Amino acid sequence: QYVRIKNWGSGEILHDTLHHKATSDFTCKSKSCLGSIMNPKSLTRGPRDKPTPLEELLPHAIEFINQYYGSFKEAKIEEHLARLEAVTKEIETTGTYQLTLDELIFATKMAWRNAPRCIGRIQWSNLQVFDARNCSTAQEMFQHICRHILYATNNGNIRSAITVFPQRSDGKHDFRLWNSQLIRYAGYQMPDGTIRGDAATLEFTQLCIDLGWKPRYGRFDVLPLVLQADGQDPEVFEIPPDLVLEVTMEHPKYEWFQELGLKWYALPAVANMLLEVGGLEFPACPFNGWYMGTEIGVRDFCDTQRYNILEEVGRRMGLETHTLASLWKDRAVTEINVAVLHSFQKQNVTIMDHHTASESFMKHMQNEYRARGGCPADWIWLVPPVSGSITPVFHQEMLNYVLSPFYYYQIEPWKTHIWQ
Amino acid sequence: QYVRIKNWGSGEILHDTLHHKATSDFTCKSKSCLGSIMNPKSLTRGPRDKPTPLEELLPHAIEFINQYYGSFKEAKIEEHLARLEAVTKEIETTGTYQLTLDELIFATKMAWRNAPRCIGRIQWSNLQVFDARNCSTAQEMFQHICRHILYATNNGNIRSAITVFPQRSDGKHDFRLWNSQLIRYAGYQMPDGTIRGDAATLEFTQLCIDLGWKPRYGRFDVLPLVLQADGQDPEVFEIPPDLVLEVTMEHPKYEWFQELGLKWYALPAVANMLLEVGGLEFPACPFNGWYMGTEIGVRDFCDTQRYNILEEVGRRMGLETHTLASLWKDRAVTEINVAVLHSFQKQNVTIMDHHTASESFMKHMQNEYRARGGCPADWIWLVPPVSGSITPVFHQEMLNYVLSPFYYYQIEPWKTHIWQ
Ligand code: HEM
Ligand code: HEM
Ligand SMILES: C[C@H](O)[C@H](O)[C@H]1CNC2=NC(N)=NC(=O)C2=N1
Ligand SMILES: C[C@H](O)[C@H](O)[C@H]1CNC2=NC(N)=NC(=O)C2=N1
Ligand SMILES: N=C(NO)NCCC[C@H](N)C(=O)O
Ligand SMILES: N=C(NO)NCCC[C@H](N)C(=O)O
Ligand SMILES: [Zn+2]
Repeated sequence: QYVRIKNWGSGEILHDTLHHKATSDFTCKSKSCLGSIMNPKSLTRGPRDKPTPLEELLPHAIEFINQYYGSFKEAKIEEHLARLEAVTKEIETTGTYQLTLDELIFATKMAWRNAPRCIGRIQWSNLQVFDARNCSTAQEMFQHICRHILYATNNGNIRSAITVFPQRSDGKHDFRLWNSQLIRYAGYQMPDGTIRGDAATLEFTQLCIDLGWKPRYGRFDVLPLVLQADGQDPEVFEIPPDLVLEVTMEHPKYEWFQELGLKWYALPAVANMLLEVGGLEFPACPFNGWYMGTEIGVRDFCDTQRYNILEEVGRRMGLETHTLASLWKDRAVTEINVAVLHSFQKQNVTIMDHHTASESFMKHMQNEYRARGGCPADWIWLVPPVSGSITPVFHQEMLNYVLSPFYYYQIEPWKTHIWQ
Repeated sequence: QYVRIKNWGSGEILHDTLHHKATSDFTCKSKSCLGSIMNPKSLTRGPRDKPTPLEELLPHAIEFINQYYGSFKEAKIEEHLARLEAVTKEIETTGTYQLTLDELIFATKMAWRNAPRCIGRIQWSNLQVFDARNCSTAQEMFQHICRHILYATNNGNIRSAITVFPQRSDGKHDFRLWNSQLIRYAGYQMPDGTIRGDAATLEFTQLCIDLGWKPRYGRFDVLPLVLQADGQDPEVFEIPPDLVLEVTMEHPKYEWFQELGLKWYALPAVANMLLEVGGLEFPACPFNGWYMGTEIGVRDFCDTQRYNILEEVGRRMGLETHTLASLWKDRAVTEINVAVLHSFQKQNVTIMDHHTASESFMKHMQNEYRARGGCPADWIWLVPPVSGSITPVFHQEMLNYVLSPFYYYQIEPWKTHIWQ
């Protein structure tokens, strides 16, 4: 009937009905839970060689139209009926169909609403949609991407936005951004055995090199857009520095902090995901909301596989660096987080601390259960990388499932690409 | 064939073969992940009215004996064969069977090894086993429990231990400890609308009252053992104060910290779980290892549903208590954690910080994959309530599954008890 969910903090109880509408199989099995897996197939939508089977497309298309029309307060029945007819007619005449701008907007918001790994979902109804469904060249993609970066940025006062490129036709003409995110730093395997910049973008930095990119050998070298249009070989495009807004890090107390020469871009823009809606798939639809301090302060700066600044941030604080039990890492990371927050707040760049975000998400959950009887949620991703139980989301039991529309991962393009 | 697992910190990859031996269905479904659920049925072993069906018992029994005998370096084949025969003969003659002390020891260690929610598992081969399988009265249980508390405590130098009471016969003669843990503080719904002590033990404190316990109305009132033997009504037994070792909290800097009048018992002893092994079940088998600072500092002291000391610990630190973004909670909790650590370390009471534990568990995982091709792990429980990504376990993908022997939860006794 429904799954009983409890919040161990408030004692409140919710009943999940929404999970019943879940698509197909998920990450876990009958005798195992694999909720810990980063990139499971259930969260991935791969390549294709042929168009989508009509028998599969049609039902999916009708389901979406019924969802879309059952959305407004006083349902426009005559239009609802008319759209169902027009979409079917389009499918049997063209082998596919086009969404109305309105439906796209609904789709991108609902897919965001359906992102189980996003804590910012209370903002789901505030999203700018850029319709680049008529794009055809790499140069045009690059232009659309620039307009996105410029709009989203809004000179620090971040605005959530997404740009949709042409939907996958037969799978051999896919528009793809080879970048992880719109703005990302390079990583170099320097001569002295070390690694400069962002070690996460190592393999991709080389790819950019092999494609003729000019390695600036540094720590914060904004990588170039690697765009593939209409299935052609990817073209390298350098991002105009004027567009890339960064925030130099400075502690409100430790004046020695800026001597680290640390900064980070103000724009969190996922670039390699796929939007699935009503049987259609858009393999190129970069999007962004705003940052949560912990992503930068904790993950980007402190991960062993990323910048790895903990060792020296502890030293410069005078902490017992060679004694784990002293909890130095705990003291450092906290200061790096207030620095990140402080910095953004000083330079007027929108940001959100993990505590405030968790509280708003909790309110979002409540609004959601009351509204549609559920909220797909991935606890492992929703709970901040620090201050776990200090956060309200930690004490909230949740169900994780894939609905539709949805935002899927994709197989890295260089692994499946055709080199002509 | 096997599930591929990766550690995003080191880049290392492991192959899980162990999950194939998993018992039955787990928490999650085919289209949903419920790994976030605290007390799912898959982790619970309920009551019974009749003995265990022979057809079920026998295979389980044989599987365990084969596991046990396939354990020593140079297998004692003749004895292996002989035990298989003797156990079958015992099952068909008595309707059940008894484990040898050796098998019990192996069973309790393996079950611990199989606890997916325990980060301390590198210590799995160091465990004292108290055989109280011949116990028959509530008074005898109480005595055994006292000997356990005394041994485990060892005057601060904690030793892992478990005491096994009589196995479930027909299910109407169960030995059960109604307490959550051996040592636990009372919670009172005081006159002025507040709540004193440990709010988690509220409903149970009243139960103790209804049974004639003398409410001492305080904050750290060690609750009484509520023991049910041979299926009879539970008898109240007050724990001898001399046995209950506590640690008064004091910060190595903030001398005003002890003015809070804070302390906590040094003995983490789970009292209400059930041991399942070779088809048998022991519904009474309290156990303990040692504490991880975060359990006390973060959960016990800082949870909204527990002590809830954050508000004033922040105040006394001078932090911006009415501004979430200031990250005060982060600064406070860290100090409470070093206090807890410091205190235990000063009073010579064994304890472990979350960073050191995570590193040892990681080593345990490695030893385990190489040894038996896997390690059941619940990421959601294994990752500390603070410092998530600062910890190595956060970056380690893991599989969660139920093996055998195992430690199961049970339905709270007062909900199913027969009152004669
Ligand atoms: C309004 C501000 C928003 C905030 C603060 C926010 C915050 C976050 C955070 C903390 C994550 C985790 C990132 C990581 O750990 O790598 C995340 C993930 C995600 N967010 Fe949001 N988000 C916001 C807006 C959006 C928007 C506009 C969309 C899409 C329309 C979105 C889609 C997603 C998706 C699909 C993921 C998963 C990414 C992945 O799996 O790698 N978010 N978001
Ligand atoms: C040697 C020191 C040990 C340490 C530091 C350790 C630590 C921990 C921690 C942090 C938890 C989580 C507790 C909570 O969040 O409520 C836990 C859970 C658990 N541990 Fe260990 N442990 C140790 C020894 C043992 C032993 C001796 C056993 C059993 C023989 C054991 C069995 C378990 C089980 C089954 C759980 C799950 C409890 C539950 O689900 O509520 N541990 N342990
Ligand atoms: C192994 C484990 O799945 C990864 O380390 C996780 C855990 N949870 C996470 N949560 C979030 N928000 N981002 C992550 O990258 C992330 N990675
Ligand atoms: C809702 C969620 O399952 C609970 O808040 C969790 C999460 N992880 C946890 N981890 C540990 N170690 N102990 C817990 O009680 C705990 N509870
Ligand atoms: N807040 C968002 N989206 O709105 N984050 C998207 C992923 C960004 C990534 N975690 C980073 O730190 O770069
Ligand atoms: N470390 C252990 N076991 O060895 N903990 C068991 C649970 C104790 C519980 N988390 C508490 O803080 O009281
Ligand atoms: Zn699962």
